[PDB]
Order: sequence, then C-alpha cells, then structure tokens
Amino acid sequence: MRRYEVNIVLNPNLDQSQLALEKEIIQRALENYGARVEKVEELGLRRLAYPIAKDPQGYFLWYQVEMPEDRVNDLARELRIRDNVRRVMVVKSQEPFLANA
Amino acid sequence: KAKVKATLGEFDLRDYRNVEVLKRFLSETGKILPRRRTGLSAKEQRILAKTIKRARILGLLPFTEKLVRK
Amino acid sequence: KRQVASGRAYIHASYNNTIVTITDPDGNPITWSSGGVIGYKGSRKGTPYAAQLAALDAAKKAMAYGMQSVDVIVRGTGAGREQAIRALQASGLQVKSIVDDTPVPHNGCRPKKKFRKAS
Amino acid sequence: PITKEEKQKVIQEFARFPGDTGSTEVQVALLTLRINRLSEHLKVHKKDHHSHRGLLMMVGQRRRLLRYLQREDPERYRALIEKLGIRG
RNA sequence: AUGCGCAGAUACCGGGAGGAACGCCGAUGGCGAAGGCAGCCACCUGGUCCACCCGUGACGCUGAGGCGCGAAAGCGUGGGGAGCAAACCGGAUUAGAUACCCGGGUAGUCCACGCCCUAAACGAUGCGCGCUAGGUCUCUGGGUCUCCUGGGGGCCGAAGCUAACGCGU
Repeated sequence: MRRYEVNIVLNPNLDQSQLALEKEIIQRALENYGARVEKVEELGLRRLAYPIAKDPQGYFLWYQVEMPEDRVNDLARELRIRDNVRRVMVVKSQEPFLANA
Repeated sequence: KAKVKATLGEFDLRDYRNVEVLKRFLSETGKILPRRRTGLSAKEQRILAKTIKRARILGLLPFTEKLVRK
Repeated sequence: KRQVASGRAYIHASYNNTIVTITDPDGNPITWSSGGVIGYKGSRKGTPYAAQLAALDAAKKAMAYGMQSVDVIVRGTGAGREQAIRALQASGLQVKSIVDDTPVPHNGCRPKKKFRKAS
Repeated sequence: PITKEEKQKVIQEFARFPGDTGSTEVQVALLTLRINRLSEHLKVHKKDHHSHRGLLMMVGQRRRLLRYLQREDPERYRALIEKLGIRG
C-alpha cells in the first residue's frame, strides 16, 4: 500500500457550513477507502487560468496520503460523485527532481 | 534572448502547483516553450512537459491565450 | 437606434473573402460588411482592396450608431487581413487593440483532402 | 507485483544452503512465481499479447533449466517438481 | 457553376449534445521481435540498461515442423456515427473526361467480440559470438565527473571489402 497526493478543486461559492460539509464528506470517503493522511494544505481560493464549470475560480484541497493501491481508482471514482467536487486528480507521490544548484 | 533556466534558483520541476515558476515556461500564447528557449536538458524538459500538463488539467495553467497586437 | 460608444471589430479573413462584423462590448452584432456586401463577386471578394472597402463600409455603418472606438479581433490568414486592420485604423473610429484569435484544433478532425496534401 | 519480502520468502524457501541466491532450484522457483502471477494477469487481460511474449520466454527459460537439472541430478529434479507441482 | 441563405444563412456572443483525434512540448529524441506505439491519471503487466562481483556451474547457440503475433483494406454479429470519404449523385473542365478541380454522399473510417494473414511487412541487409584505427553530434547509466567507463541513436570515414554506388566496432 503506497503514497499518493489527492488534489481536489471545490466550488468557490460556499459558506463555512456547505464548505466544511464537503470536507467531512471527503475525510469520510478517504478513511472508508484505506487512506491514512500524512500532510495537508488547504489553499482554498485560487483564480483558475480558464473557467471551470463556468466559474473564474476554484477552491483547492490537497491531501498527502498512504493507501492500498487497488482502491485508489475506486476512491477517486466515489470522491467525485459530488457536485461541488469539480476536479479529483490523484497522483503517485514523487521524489522532488530539481534544477539550478 | 534570455534562458528561462538562467532566471531561477533551485525549483522542483515535478511540482505541478508552483504556477509562478511553471508559468514562466509558457509562451504568451501559453504554449510549452522549446528547449531553444527554456535552456533545460532533454531529461528535464521531459519532466516539465509532464508537470505543466498536470497544472493545466487542474485549472492552474492555460492551454492557450490569444496573441496580443497582431 | 441605441448608442454604443465602443465595442468590438471581428475580422474574418479567409482565402476566399473577408467579412467584418462589428459588435457592442458583449459581442452582439451591430453591423457587418464583406466583399459581397460591397459590389464584388467571387474571386475579387478575396483581394486586399475588397477587404478595405468592406472594413470601411462596416465601420462607417457602425459610426452611424455613434460607435467611436473598437477592439480588433482577427481570424484566419488570408489575402486581406492587414488591409482590413489598416482600414479600421484609418477609419477614424479609434482602434484600441488588436488580437489574433484564429482557432486551431489541438489535433481534432480529419481535414478535407484539400488541406491534407502533406501526408 | 512481487515484493522484496515476497521474493525473499521464496528464495529462503528454496535455497540449497544459507546465502544461496543462484541455484538451479532457486531460479526455477523465482521463475514460477513470475509465470504464475503473469498467467493470472493474462486470463483477465486476454488482449495484452506483448506481455504474453514475455510469458513464452519465461516458460522457455524454465523448461531449459529443468532439463538441465533432470540430467545432472534426476533426484532433486524430482524434488523440485513435487514441491512446485508442474512439468507433468 | 452546382450548393446553401428572407422558414433569416455567412460572420458574432451564450448554452447544450455528440463522435473522433490529441496542438505546443516534439527532437537530427525514446520504446518494442516485428507489425507498431504520442493529452492526462490510476491500476495490472512485458522487455531492457548500469553498479556490486554475492549465488549456480557450460545450464550454451541456432532452429525444419508446430504454436503465437502480425499495418491498411476487407468479412461476420452487435453497437456507434462528429469530421473524412471508395462507390454513387451533381457542378465545372475537356476534342471526350467513366479523372484531375468544385458541391453533395453510402460502405468504411470508430468500439466490442470473432475472421482474414497480406504489404515498398524495407536497413529492400536472418540470429548469435569473437576479432580488426580513429573523429564528432546525441539519448540513457556509473566513476575519482577536464574527462573516464557501459548500453542505444547518428554522421565522417584506418585497415579491408564492393561491379560500382557504397559499407566501414
């Protein structure tokens, strides 16, 4: 069971309740699928470089997680049945290759 | 010209969220710049093209822009 | 008719003709012109001169709605692109800024034999 | 896939003596893991012929090693196929 | 010119459906036995290169037949069908034009499953191993990192070979 990065872009028009409702709906799914959570980074509001679902912006989640490889598809499948879930992009974690010094 | 590698210090070119760096690698039409211009190596540019594309799907980078003043 | 102080000038410059449409700031047509709209027919509608006439016609028709400045948006590469542009500059009607927004597939549909000859 | 501890399990399980990594029996066991895993893959992915070419090759490499043992020591040759349950 | 347009088309803005293909990166680049392989993500899986010099102990090479893979077009059953387009329907052209050009258009192109088994299936060069100057460009490892040292891709070309053209670690 390996280490991944879950990206979620959320609807940018949510009050603390609808917003943190989604999040707990997410933490739920995540647990339910086998994912313990290393680091996190809620960067929330960012201005999209092109309109996603008609909206000039999007709300950015970012978990780092370990989970069972065979569930990773099945999680992100589910993770995105929501409407305020606009992108799910789950990526195998990676040594940070660099340039310049 | 200048080389887009010569403008920076250490950056993780696998980091698909760093728009401020990643963005300096696109044209004004927002297209992945050639190595002629980026001054990266083959190996590096291979990993860049991969990360930019990711950024794109995430909504953090353009696929195209309109050229200004043609 | 309505006052539109400024808006947009679309040059659609093809190999076969040039059409110009002028719109309000939201992109709803105000007036248009073309090589056919001036007197020309068929082959001549191409030609840089047709382009000029047409741009000028479209502009003058539009100054009628009290329009006074525009953003230009060019599309195609065709015998008359730049005459249409120089024409709007020289039309009075102040040209705020030119953009090329010619469309291009990110590799899409098979083209007609005509535009494939490079195998 | 096949993890270091999965492999290592199987090496120990077969090694003629402590620290043996490259005996004919170790080889034949390691091959058999691979073949078996690969066979499973192909019954579900019938289309993946590029891999099936891998398979033909492993199976070849197996049969060749076995022929070797069978000729050098018909005894441990028999030990290995009992243990693995194959070639006959 | 056929054609489409006042049942308002072309151009322009907004919303939707759908099918097919992946711009830039892109290379003189990479991968695969060949056919061949190009948006991105996961999972399942094949090959292969380097270093260490640790294990086995010649277990090797090739390979009639067999078996498997095999571009395009084509066949069967069932889907799909945007764009393209044999046939075909028109418009031009022409001495004529069963064509080149133009407007339409079905099969097909797409998917699943089963067939077909062909090709300028080409490096027109079977597979393995050993030996025989170098220079320069390049992809990818390792080192004590000017360089040295593996494994790919190129060109120039010692010796030599070739009817010549060329070939030439």
